[PDB]
Amino acid sequence: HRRYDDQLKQRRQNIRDLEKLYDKTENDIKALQSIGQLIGEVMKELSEEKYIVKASSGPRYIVGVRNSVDRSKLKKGVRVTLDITTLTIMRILPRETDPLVYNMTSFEQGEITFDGIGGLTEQIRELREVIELPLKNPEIFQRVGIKPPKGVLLYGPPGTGKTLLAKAVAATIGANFIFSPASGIVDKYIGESARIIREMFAYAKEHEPCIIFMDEVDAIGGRRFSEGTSADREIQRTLMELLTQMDGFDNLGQTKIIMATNRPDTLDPALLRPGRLDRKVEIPLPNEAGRLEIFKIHTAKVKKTGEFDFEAAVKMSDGFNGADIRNCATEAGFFAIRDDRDHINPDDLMKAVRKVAEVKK
Amino acid sequence: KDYSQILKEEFPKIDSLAQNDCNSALDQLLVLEKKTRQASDLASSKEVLAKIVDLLASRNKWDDLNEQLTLLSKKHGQLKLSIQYMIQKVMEYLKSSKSLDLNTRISVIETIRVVTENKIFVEVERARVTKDLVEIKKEEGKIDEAADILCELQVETYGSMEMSEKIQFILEQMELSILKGDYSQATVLSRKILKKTFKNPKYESLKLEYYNLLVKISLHKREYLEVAQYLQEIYQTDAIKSDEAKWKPVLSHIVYFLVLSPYGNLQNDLIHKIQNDNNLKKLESQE
Amino acid sequence: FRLARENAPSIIFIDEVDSIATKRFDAQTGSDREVQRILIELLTQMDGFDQSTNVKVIMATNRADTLDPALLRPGRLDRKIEFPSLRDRRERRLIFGTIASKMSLAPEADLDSLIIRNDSLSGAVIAAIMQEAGLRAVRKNRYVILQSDLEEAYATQVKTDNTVDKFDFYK
Amino acid sequence: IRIFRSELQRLSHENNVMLEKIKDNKEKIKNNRQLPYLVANVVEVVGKAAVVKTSSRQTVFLPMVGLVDPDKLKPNDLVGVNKDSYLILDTLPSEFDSRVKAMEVDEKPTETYSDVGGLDKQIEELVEAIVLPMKRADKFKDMGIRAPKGALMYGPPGTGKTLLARACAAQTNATFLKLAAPQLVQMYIGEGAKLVRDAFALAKEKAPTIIFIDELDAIGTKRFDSEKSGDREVQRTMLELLNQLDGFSSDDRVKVLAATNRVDVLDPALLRSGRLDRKIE
Repeated sequence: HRRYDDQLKQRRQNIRDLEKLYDKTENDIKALQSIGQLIGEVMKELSEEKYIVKASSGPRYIVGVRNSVDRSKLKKGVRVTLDITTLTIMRILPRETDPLVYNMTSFEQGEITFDGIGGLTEQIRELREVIELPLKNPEIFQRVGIKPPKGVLLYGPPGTGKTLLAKAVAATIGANFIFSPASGIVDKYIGESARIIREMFAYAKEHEPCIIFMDEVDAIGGRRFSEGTSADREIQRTLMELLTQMDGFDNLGQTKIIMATNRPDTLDPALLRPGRLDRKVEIPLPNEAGRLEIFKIHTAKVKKTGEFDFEAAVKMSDGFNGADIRNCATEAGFFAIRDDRDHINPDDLMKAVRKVAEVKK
Repeated sequence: KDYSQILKEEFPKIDSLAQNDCNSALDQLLVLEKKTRQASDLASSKEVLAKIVDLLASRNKWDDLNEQLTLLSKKHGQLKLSIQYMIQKVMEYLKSSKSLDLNTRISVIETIRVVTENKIFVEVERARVTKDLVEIKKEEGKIDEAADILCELQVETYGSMEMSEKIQFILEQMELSILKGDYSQATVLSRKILKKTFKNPKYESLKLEYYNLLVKISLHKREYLEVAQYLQEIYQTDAIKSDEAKWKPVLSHIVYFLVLSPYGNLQNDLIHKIQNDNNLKKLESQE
Repeated sequence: FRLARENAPSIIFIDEVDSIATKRFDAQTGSDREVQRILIELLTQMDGFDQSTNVKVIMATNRADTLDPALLRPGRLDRKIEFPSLRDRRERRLIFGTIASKMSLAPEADLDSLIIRNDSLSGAVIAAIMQEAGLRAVRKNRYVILQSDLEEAYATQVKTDNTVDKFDFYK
Repeated sequence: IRIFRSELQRLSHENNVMLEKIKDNKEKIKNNRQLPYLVANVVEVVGKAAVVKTSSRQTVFLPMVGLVDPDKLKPNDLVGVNKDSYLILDTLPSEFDSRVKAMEVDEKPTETYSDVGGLDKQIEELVEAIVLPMKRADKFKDMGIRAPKGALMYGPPGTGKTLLARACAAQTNATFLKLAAPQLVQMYIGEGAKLVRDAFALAKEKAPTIIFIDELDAIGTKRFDSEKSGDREVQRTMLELLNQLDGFSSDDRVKVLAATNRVDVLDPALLRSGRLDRKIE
């Protein structure tokens, strides 16, 4: 009799799995009377209740209204609910910015600790002074009487001490980090382009700690003095809307302006204005003091013998960057794979240091 | 740590004069400063360096120590918060002497770099040093130069931060304009504070001060309309918090000033009062 | 442009008209025609102009050499306002005392070193004098701005070329 | 005790009432569930509601619907709805838009280590790049060494390259995905550049594979001159390739390999532990 006691309890738990599933589908069976409503937004007030609303799902259709809601939330700049057939306003939904993958990146801030590409104290901390100042007390710019600088410029080799600063420095600030790819805003067919980015600033007005990072964009750089382009004439055209955010009604001091480029070529001088771009962080080849903090993280990853001298390897570095430092133990560790040991001799590591200097450029 | 051997350096501070400690013992002070510099904030402790400076105060003359603190502020001086205790705490010994050291303290005021431009120290204690210097200048006959010291100095410490420490500075500066003879000066000096005190829980004697000095400003102008407005908030203050002991004699001059103005939009509601129908008959006569 | 006829005190400003400069055909209707039908209507909606003469249309642009030369015909675009730099010592001094009036400045700091040597600059270099020198006081936590920080920021302020030096002609 | 007599008969009689009701209500749903419908895209994951934008350029609003799971809610999620009522029925798979616009699939080609020669010096160094992290990650995670996703080679064919890259797919037994470099550049704005993350999303989700680039010089003729502004999609394709190797990492299913006849462009930014390692002449 006790054999079924434990089984019937599992059957009752299965009945709930055999019940609550279709229970949500039955509400959709009775929902055939109400068709899924389209998209709409209030534009300009016209009559008492009914206003002018253009549906983004098609041509211009002015629908009716319902008394279930009032005109407090019916003002301009809010999403509404319009029926397909009856053509009325059902209820008031909250304004939706469509947080797509390119609208708001699912990857935010980072899972990584402090700079592994860093080690320059003067330049890295120089960026944090124009960031953390408005975050807590913006009382310094009040006595000076100046607008908070958003300018950040990065020029040099991409991906080496340059790209990863976004996923590292901005991750520890505790602010919203939205990755903004240049290949996601192209929109090859009827490009929305910069109009997509305009919808992204809605998070800045809602959430103050918001950081926007443009990742290695040389595409908008060339101004094409000949102007013989085909699809690139729209690019200089869509760039002017991006300049409006640095020009027109939008003034915040929270969202930071960061744009990176490979080379100081024909790049548009207007965006280079000393008001638009301020901090310019070069990617030089510093001494041991600059690469010291990189070697510590570089050492903690590799498990090897406790006898090593990295001071002589600093002089061995010529034209090497944060990415080339990883190459050192990467190639040196390959020689120990067939040796059935994870220990890396200090001379074996220096052999890979010279090997990167041969493949340079 | 390395602070165990410093106790052996306190023996010459007793017998030998402190002038020898300005050189020999200064070398040890430079060694402790070179252990950190700008690499980090506090490696071990910043209090020992401030304690040694305190021991060099009451020993030698104040002219030699004033020059020692000059070089310490030119470069680093350990943590920026350690500069606070290496100076402030030293001034505690001057409070028990003064006399001929008042003119010497003037050089100490100009010795620090935070009087001309605000660097790190945000507290109003240095402004109180100049504030106490004004009180000394008030007895010496200096007037015109008193108001200019406390004008832009209160903003350098806490601009938006702490209003309570800013209260005593605005009140004293407005009194300097009264003794100077310019009523329009102190009117502009108090602006940003506005009514924000009324938007905070009632602190009593604060609101009982400003309105006392604002009537003295209108005394030179002889304007009786603004005086009735400054007697308003204190009229409801003594009728709620305090008793009628100080509430009645103030009301005697409140309704006395209402006859001095051609009524008003607010004065029309000041006609009938519940609590003015008793006690003095002249309060009834004015009613 | 209909509201320009109704409400007389109205000013319509169109920034960055340089988005289109010379011409393009390519796909024809696709991703082109949008501004070519405007040019016909720029000859249309501006024909109803001159009736009220209250309409204000100001177009901002960067490079005016590649724009449409036919717009210079009277009735559409009459006179263009040139925006050079050509800032003399008398012109730059007026902006120096503008933003710095709200900031507390030490009397020992003066721009005469940067005023004499600099020639043919724009308002961007002037507006950043309150920026970079102001941020220099933030790094060191300085209240005012001394004359030294004015000369220290002069390197990054004026010369923007980080590649090789500047003015290699006479070196 | 005696309750189980009428309880077992009642619970067994409800089999068609509860479980089969899922498929009983599908009489009119299956006709709408049939593929001749209008698909859609999920743009959002008061109460509980969401927003769905159809591929017809019509954005529709719907309340809380149990036809989808809470973990299935994703932005830009390919799905499908009814032609009128707009109710999610058949959920389309992942990989929005297209997949690696050109493809050649070969499981185990005849080309092997025996059909190639003189490359055993580079193949000896190639196993420590691709082959080894594909299987055993133990020794690599202990030393924190992240192996690259491929290498670079240039030279005349028949000695290597094409026949070499195909031989690696036979030994490792992985999916062979080949997309030519001149097919990356397109006539529109970011048409092939958008396929960069697309090619990596398909490779990451479905099966291990090695992405091959045929004739890199097509997207590889730039140098440093000022004509790079002629095609802006070329440089973005390269920059999107280099910076996203760390975000798309932590699996065995994505490998980036490039090859050409000759390399006239020297790029110092192509040297990294995760980027191109071997330069094979």
